[PDB]
Amino acid sequence: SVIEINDENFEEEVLKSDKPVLVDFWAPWCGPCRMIAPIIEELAEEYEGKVKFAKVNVDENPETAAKYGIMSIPTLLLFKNGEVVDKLVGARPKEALKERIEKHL
Repeated sequence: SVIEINDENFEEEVLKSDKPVLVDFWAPWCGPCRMIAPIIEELAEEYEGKVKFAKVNVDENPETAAKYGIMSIPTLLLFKNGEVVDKLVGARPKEALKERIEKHL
């Protein structure tokens, strides 16, 4: 399943994760975020146990946004071993995200 994370637990849950983490930076007012949400849901089921999926609401988490220069949403950062290993700005199809995830497995 998808997890909601925030300024407080980001380090432990994302940077210290023992598997790849896809982090979806979103906000309630962003239409396209709502468009990719069911996609993020589909992927989390397909990759249960292999990849971790997280959401950060940028309206409540300025520090985490700033720390990665998030200025537009949606933005999807893929992390592995504490490092950002891919970055997608803008809504994208399931297949576009699957491809980037697959590259890092």
